[PDB]
Amino acid sequence: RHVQWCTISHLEQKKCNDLVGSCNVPDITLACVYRSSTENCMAAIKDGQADAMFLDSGDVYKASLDHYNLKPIIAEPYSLHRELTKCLKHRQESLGGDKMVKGRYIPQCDEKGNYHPVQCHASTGYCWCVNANGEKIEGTNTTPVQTPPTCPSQVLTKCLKERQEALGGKRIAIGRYIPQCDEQGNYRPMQCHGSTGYCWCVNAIGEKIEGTNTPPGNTQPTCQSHDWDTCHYAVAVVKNSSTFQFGQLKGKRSCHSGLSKTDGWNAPVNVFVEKKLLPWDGLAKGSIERAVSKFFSASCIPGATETNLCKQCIGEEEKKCKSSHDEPYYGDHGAFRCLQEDKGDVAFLKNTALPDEHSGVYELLCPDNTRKPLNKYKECNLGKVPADAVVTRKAGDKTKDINDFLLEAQKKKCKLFGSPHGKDLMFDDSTTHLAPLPSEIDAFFFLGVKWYNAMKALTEDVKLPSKNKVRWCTINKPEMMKCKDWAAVSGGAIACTEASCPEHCVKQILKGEADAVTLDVQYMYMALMCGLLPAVEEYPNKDDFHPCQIPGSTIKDFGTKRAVALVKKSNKDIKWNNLKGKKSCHTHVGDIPGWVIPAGLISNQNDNIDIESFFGESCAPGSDTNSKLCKLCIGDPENPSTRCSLSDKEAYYGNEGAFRCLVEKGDVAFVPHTVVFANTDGKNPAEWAKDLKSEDFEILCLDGSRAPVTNYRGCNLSGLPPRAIVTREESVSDVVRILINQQSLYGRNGFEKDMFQMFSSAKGQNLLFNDETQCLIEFDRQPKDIMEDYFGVRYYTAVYSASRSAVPSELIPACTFKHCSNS
Ligand SMILES: NC1=N[C@H]2[C@H](CO)N=C(N)N3CCC(O)(O)[C@]23N1
Repeated sequence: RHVQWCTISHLEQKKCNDLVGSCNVPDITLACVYRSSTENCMAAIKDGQADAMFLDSGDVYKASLDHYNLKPIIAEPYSLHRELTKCLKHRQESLGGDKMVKGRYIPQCDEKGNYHPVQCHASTGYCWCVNANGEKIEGTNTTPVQTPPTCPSQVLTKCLKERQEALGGKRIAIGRYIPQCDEQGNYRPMQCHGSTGYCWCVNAIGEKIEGTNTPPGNTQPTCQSHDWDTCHYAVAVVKNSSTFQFGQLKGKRSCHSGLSKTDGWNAPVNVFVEKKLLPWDGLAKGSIERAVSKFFSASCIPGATETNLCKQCIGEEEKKCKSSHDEPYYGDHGAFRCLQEDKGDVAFLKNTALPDEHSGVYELLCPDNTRKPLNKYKECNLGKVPADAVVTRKAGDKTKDINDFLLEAQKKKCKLFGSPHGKDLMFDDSTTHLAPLPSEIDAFFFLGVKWYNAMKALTEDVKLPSKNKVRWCTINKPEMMKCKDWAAVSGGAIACTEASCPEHCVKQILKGEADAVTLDVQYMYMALMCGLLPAVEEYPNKDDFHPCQIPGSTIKDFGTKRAVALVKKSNKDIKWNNLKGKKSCHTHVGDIPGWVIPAGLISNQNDNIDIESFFGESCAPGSDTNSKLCKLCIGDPENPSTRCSLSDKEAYYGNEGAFRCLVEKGDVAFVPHTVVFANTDGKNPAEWAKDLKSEDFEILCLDGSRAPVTNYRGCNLSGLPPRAIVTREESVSDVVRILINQQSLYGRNGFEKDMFQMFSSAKGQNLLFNDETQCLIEFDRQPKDIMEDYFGVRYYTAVYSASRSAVPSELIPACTFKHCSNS
């Protein structure tokens, strides 16, 4: 296994070469490939000449475009603010679940708010070991007949971990820095070197605050406590011997980290434009680089083409003004050197490149036309900037080898983040740890929509789609065709986009390529986790059309299905809490009322034991024919095996089929509440349902009681939420207004229903909306968690344990990735 790293300079190649010799990672060999600039390395990775490089966030955006097709895979984790510990959040969510779902696991947290390594389930007496995230160590379950297990102690905090490393077996590491930790195990704001007498400030995760390093005998700056804001900040640094303010930058000499860098270009230019220091607003006034060329008299901006923007660079011959360390003024520490050597009056870089020392001739140039000390960058900056990242090809053929090497190299403490040859070679010198990013992350989700759009805005005039048009996302060709017919009559209110599946529609809406889509319940958790909201919902009640005639009216019964546990009146011995070992009948594996809801409740109350193992002998079409979930399944009256199959071949398949399994050979069936009324009172002419009576059956309540099949509203496993039309938060009002108007024309009572019908089509079934939809009802947003608000507390608890930590789609870790954005 090999990893070929692309270096952009002679100095970087020299550092990478040193790591080839010094860093011994078994199974994986590192190699270094020289190219002359950042862009030439990006092309080399696209072409397979190399596999990976570290990129500024600005270049991460540029590399994501079709010219290069690279994606970020590894980056240093950062924090926006202090958050609740995971255990305490889990405790709060589980305590906020539906109290009628009895016997649920409530985590046990310690005096620091973390998980006790031993976790136990009160109602079952089962205990197990967990990791720091409270996730069960599989295979450590112990039954109540045994003593609770012996579980390893929790992993130490970063400060205590590095304290024990610094000591390293010895009881005192003499002459070396030993971190000082508080009582929660986080870094004390003030840190001091036990031998040199120097002191400085750190944030809560131990990152040094620039401009606070203080030699002994001097007054140290005040160190802020509980600092969990670890995003990097773009800053403008100047010497205290000058006197101009930010608003007087016109005509000055400037040093920038680079033309493509976010801290050296995007952040200052963004502020120049918003403060109208630059006579520029759109691509009609030329390029941004030309406008900046008119603003400054002479600058060093590596990568620039304009002559005066390269005048101050000091690279030799072809190396001058190159995006490469061979240009001595390239990068954050090159821009600072350019100011230090008086080739510029101001340098544009980020806080992590500022001097550590408090005393000196440098200060910060704030955009509010004041100047402030180095350590006040959080209140004197040009914005938070995104993290930087290791990138590779979008195909990800080398992602695992790159991740494995860097993980092993960091474990062995290889010299990744420093070098005698120079600063910020291969990686930023400020970097302390590099971690894998979510597997589905791309530049959009890594940078965030705010910074992604801001970067795009400097390259093209982004025509923002109209708020009076709803771009509908379709998932197949017939839907696209019905949507094109809708657009033809809509007068421009409706347009169409094409995706392959509902999740890609969610992605399109997030990225501003579409505006709305109708989602099955099984996709709503991922949609809500990613930040979309229900705008309107499909109202399915055929008995009451009054909420559809008069909008906004009160709804007596939304009419969605209710999952129930159906048993016979004769079997008086069976209640909810003894279904273990009985004979269950499921419509099919994957059905929400017949499987997902029952399996969720069984898992919540029996330590995630398999619904396979929970019952005795069952019929659940979808399982393996050899399992006990198909023993009850009768294949086909016309024997071919078609047993336990997902077709009408299996006699026990579906709503009516699970009702068959109950009466024939079974004692409990998981079905919607409508199944018993549809197949009793002689409503089914078949011989098995020969005038079977509805009063012959009852439904099981979660409190151990029973009730007649008519009271499904108060004795159910869970009611399903309706299907929802989702959109972005800022677009809910427009989508609601446009859809309600379209419904007044082409709904079931539309004034123009002869021209188009929203809820039917000759092109197929359930296109765009379900064909049985009565109308769309605006979602009445309540002051609660959107998860509980949309799903209902019962469904939320039964299927998701009322938790925001489920991952039913790998898109969720990518779309919930936190960003370094500004207001
Ligand atoms: N806000 C809000 N309105 C309701 C309508 C259905 O009636 N839509 C939903 N999905 N819900 C689920 C729970 C609920 O309370 O019934 C509701 N929440």
